[PDB]
Amino acid sequence: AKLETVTLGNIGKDGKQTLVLNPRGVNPTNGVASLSQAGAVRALEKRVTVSVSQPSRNRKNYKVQVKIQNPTAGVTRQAYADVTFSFTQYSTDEERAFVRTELAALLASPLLIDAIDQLRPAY
Amino acid sequence: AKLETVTLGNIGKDGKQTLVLNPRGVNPTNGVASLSQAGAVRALEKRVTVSVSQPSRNRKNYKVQVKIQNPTATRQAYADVTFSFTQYSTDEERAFVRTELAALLASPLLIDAIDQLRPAY
RNA sequence: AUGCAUGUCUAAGACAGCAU
Ligand SMILES: [Zn+2]
Ligand SMILES: [Zn+2]
Ligand SMILES: [Zn+2]
Ligand SMILES: [Zn+2]
Ligand SMILES: [Zn+2]
Ligand SMILES: [Zn+2]
Repeated sequence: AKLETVTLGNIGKDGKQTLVLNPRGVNPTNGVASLSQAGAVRALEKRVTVSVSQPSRNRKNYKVQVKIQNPTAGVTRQAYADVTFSFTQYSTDEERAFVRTELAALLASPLLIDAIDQLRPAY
Repeated sequence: AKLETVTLGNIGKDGKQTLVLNPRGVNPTNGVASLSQAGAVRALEKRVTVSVSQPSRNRKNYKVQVKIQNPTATRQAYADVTFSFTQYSTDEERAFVRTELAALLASPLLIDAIDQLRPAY
């Protein structure tokens, strides 16, 4: 579909934050869609990119790439999260939706809160 | 904390499935925590792995790596997730990326991209 | 040798690439 504004609600450690991501176009060369946070200093905008690659000479499976980049103003630091999905030509949408919704749920588990928010491995 | 059973509910396209992932030990060599579904064959079970890397002399950043592997009775579906944070990152910043990602994965854009393999234009 | 917020696959592994 057409690249539109994404509004992400009840996020943050608290679940009290909203993030409005405005469309910044689809690059015709590589198909990468770009969004970035409304309302901020260009170089400090929280950013998202998404791409979907078909099988080709270069590639046996479908590959979906999701990337987040969040700047903090200074020493300027960046936080990154990068997601790659891999799905064959014979996967079903039930299978792909399972992985998508699995990961979303995983990201709210005590196991992943400790690893990410607290940087604590399980033992 | 001690590697423990993870129960993920209200998942699948329908929002009506639940996955129960059981502890399969932390690797003494590399710190990698394994979990997996119950089942009769180790190769037809849905898997998750988690790892946290500390900064060393060699690398200046923290890194959290999650892998999902879901086989079907035979093709494999994968998700690979890397988080990369500086030593001066705060927990507010890391939790923001975490929960931002989870929400992103429920948006029309990612439903289109992942479920329907349909990019935006 | 190390590193990667690069990619590819039979995926905690292999391989291609970049950087140092
Ligand atoms: Zn279907
Ligand atoms: Zn992968
Ligand atoms: Zn990497
Ligand atoms: Zn890679
Ligand atoms: Zn690997
Ligand atoms: Zn190489």
